[PDB]
Amino acid sequence: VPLDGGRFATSDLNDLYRRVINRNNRLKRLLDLAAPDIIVRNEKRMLQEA
Amino acid sequence: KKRWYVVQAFSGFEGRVATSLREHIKLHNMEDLFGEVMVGYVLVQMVMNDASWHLVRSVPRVMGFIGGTSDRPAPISDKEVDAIMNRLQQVGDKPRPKTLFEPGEMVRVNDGPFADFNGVVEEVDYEKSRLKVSVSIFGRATPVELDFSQVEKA
Amino acid sequence: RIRIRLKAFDHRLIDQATAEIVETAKRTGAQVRGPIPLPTRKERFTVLISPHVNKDARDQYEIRTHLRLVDIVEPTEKTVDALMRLDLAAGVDVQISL
Amino acid sequence: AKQSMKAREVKRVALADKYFAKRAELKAIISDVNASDEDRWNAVLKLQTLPRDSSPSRQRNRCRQTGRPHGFLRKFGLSRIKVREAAMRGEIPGLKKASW
DNA sequence: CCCTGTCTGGCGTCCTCTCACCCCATG
DNA sequence: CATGGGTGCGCCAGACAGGG
Repeated sequence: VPLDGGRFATSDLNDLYRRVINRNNRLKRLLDLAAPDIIVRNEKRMLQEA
Repeated sequence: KKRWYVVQAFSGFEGRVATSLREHIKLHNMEDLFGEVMVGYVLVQMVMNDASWHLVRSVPRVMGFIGGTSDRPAPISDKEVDAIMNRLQQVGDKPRPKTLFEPGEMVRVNDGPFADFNGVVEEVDYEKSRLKVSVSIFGRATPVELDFSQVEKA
Repeated sequence: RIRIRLKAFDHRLIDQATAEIVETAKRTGAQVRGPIPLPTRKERFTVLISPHVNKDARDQYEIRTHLRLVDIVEPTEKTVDALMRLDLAAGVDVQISL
Repeated sequence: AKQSMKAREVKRVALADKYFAKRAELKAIISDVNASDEDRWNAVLKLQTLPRDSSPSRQRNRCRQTGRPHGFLRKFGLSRIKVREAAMRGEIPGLKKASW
């Protein structure tokens, strides 16, 4: 829902879900591109922490 | 011999990280310890001394290397690293020019109101460079002429 | 330039069916090269009405298949946008000729 | 007609789409201005290796509603007695009395 | 293995009434 | 325009080492 002004005051769960989906899309694209080992380890580790 | 390494930067300031890295090299004049810098990850041709490691992590807006450990960080691990880089470049340089369709061949439309629609080419005209394909719009087939680039081969 | 060829049976429907695409193209392109007459085929048939002999008694059946042309002149990128998937008159087979 | 007769047609339909119009190059190219020696003898004779009842000339023409042999019409695809009762019932889209 | 020290987690009163302020930053 | 990353609390308690 927005506030008086009009800027949408967004919830925290939307930040969390949007982070997980951004990272998951990045990880699918790197497994498409066949990135090396350390790149996809950091990518999966950032998804795990997300 | 200089081997490759992966550097993590603040994603978005990557060109400025690359420029500041070249400038820190030409400041602390370890010119014989750095080969190139390739572009959120920055590829660095390098050797491993602890002095050069402190140099790259003292470059601003750089988090650190990505490897097995932080004592002795890791070069690279890919069967075809050159082919992976070629695939990344091919993503940006996508040709996508499939349009060749004979009679009875299905095609795809991605231009004009007929975009996002498929159909078959009942007649073809290489001389006029036009394909005769109809689109199933509201059921009835809508025989329309589309260019090879205007439609994609299905 | 962009032709639209109409095909139907009900000639009392096709003049309104072409009018339904006239109004769909008038408010978008504002130049449509008329509802051209386009002569109609008269497929004639004859049938022995009896289930047997007396080949004198027959019945004649025909199907007037009416045609029209709309012929959108200019391909401004909003005319066809109001045409594709936005037509009507179930039973009137439509087709583009371009 | 006969339920025996309508079964023979669909059996001869199955031969006309499996063998013929697909293995029709046996006469299309090889029984022409090509090698007119007795290898062209193998063109005409291997055509006999396929069954006799497989040709599209063999599939006579039969109605689809009742299967009457004679009085067929290609447009409606069914027999002349069946096109009229469906004309008066209002089934063929557009048949009225041709009184020109 | 039997006791001893450390290291992290889990928790701490209820209703109300105003106020002020909510992501830069930038090629 | 849109995305991308301090240093003043105190007790209980059980799990994890650490001797013992």
